[PDB]
Amino acid sequence: FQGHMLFISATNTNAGKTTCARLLAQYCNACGVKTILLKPIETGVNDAINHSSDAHLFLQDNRLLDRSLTLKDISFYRYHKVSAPLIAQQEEDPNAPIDTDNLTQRLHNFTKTYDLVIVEGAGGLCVPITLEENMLDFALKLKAKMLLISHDNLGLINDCLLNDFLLKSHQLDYKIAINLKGNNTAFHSISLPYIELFNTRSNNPIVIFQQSLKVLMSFALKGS
Amino acid sequence: FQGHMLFISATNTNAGKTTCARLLAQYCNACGVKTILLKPIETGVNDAINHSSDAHLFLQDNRLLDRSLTLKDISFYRYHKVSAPLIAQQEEDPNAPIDTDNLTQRLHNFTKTYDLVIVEGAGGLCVPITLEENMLDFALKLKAKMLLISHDNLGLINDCLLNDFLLKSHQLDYKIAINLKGNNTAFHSISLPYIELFNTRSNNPIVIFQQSLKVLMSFALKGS
Ligand SMILES: Nc1nc2c(ncn2[C@@H]2O[C@H](COP(=O)(O)OP(=O)(O)O)[C@@H](O)[C@H]2O)c(=O)[nH]1
Ligand SMILES: Nc1nc2c(ncn2[C@@H]2O[C@H](COP(=O)(O)OP(=O)(O)O)[C@@H](O)[C@H]2O)c(=O)[nH]1
Ligand SMILES: NCCCCCCCC(=O)O
Ligand SMILES: NCCCCCCCC(=O)O
Ligand SMILES: [Mg+2]
Ligand SMILES: [Mg+2]
Ligand SMILES: [Mg+2]
Ligand SMILES: [Mg+2]
Repeated sequence: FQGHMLFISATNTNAGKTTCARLLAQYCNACGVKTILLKPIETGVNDAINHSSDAHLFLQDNRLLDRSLTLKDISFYRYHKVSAPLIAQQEEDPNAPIDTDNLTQRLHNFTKTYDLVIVEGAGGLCVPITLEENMLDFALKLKAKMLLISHDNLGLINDCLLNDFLLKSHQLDYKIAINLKGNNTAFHSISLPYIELFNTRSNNPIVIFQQSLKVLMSFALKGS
Repeated sequence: FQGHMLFISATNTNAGKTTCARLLAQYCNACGVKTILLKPIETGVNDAINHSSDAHLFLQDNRLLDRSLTLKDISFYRYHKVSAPLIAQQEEDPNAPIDTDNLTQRLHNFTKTYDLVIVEGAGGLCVPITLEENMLDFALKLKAKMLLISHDNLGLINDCLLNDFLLKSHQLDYKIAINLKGNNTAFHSISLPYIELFNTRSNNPIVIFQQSLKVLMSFALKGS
């Protein structure tokens, strides 16, 4: 096949998509699985003044494989407003609705030259891109596998299970992984006992990202 | 009919269930709609030392209608652990799984003496109570209407829409209402433009709690 494609979404913004994407791509690359990081849509950015956006961090990592990459090669719709993409686009660029057909082509083009194409979304699954499409719709159009990153705090059970319900209702392969931050041991006392129970009772277990680099690489590359 | 029953859930813990429940019950009572507040299950509490739990706040309000009420009349499963109820119960009271049949009877008994029985859950909809039942399952067994309180911050679109998807997939009447806190005007700039669009395109609109006391009272009391 051409390269595999893995969409990275989350319970919400700030959960750890970028952090986990970079860790996974680094592991894959170290294993000989040539992996690019893409951030097709990004809000809340000012590229004239700030070079620490998700796309900029991705670009730094990506240039270890291709010096010629520039920001515009890996991120295509970028907005100042710290909001959902649909709103940002309507306010800042009212004449150019985000074109997910175009994005699909651009993202798939990287499957020629990479073993794995990692595509970070923005926010969570139900975040609107156009009037008709959210992040999950975009992932579905891409025919990507899904990795959904959860936060590690009180409330994660609800947030993971809401996403499980939405994902299991659609036609895609997915994993939910908790981004367990350093210094958090309340997680193991408070939330892990339920994850444990859930996993004994579910065909598709919720995993801890930091325990799961190998498993998630296997997941991303499996099958067609 | 006997009194109506309104379950109050949320996007997650700390969104504003208790705050909004109390405001709604106060408005209803002021309108002549005799309304009780119940918190059947509560975690993270130590009643020997602290009298500011949700049930305690409810009790204060409720005693304006019935001096004889005590905490045990309005809250039935109470745990120290700051966790989902299932986990708290398994750790603190392993021989007594939460009995939702019992709770259903106790809550419905109040429909004899009140026009409206408000039942606050714990956390969000997918929070586990028993191995087989979550908060939404409990609301379904109760045959209550649902009011789902959202937070007012960046990310609310995703959280509201995840809940919309789950709720619209089940057989109950529901409203989603944003708890818009004082001093937040970023909401109107950042999130409201999407709520506006969503409402033009949906049969069941997302409302702002503080704008909606009358509407939500009408909702709670409508029909059988
Ligand atoms: N202290 C700490 N911060 C983290 C960790 N993982 C992510 N973060 C921080 O959390 C914030 C959000 O992470 P990010 O990966 O950008 O999340 P995204 O918005 O979902 O892509 C950033 O400031 C990260 O540096 C961690 O393990 N420890
Ligand atoms: N400053 C401020 N705090 C609020 C408001 N609404 C709720 N809170 C606080 O948010 C916290 C969580 O609210 P609560 O109603 O208990 O949420 P629940 O856990 O969903 O029942 C409490 O400390 C409240 O006092 C508000 O409008 N302004
Ligand atoms: N204030 C006590 C709140 C208990 C919240 C339980 C949240 C469980 C989860 O969804 O992870
Ligand atoms: N860091 C830019 C993050 C943009 C997050 C958009 C969240 C929209 C919502 O679900 O309310
Ligand atoms: Mg971010
Ligand atoms: Mg990110
Ligand atoms: Mg609370
Ligand atoms: Mg509460």
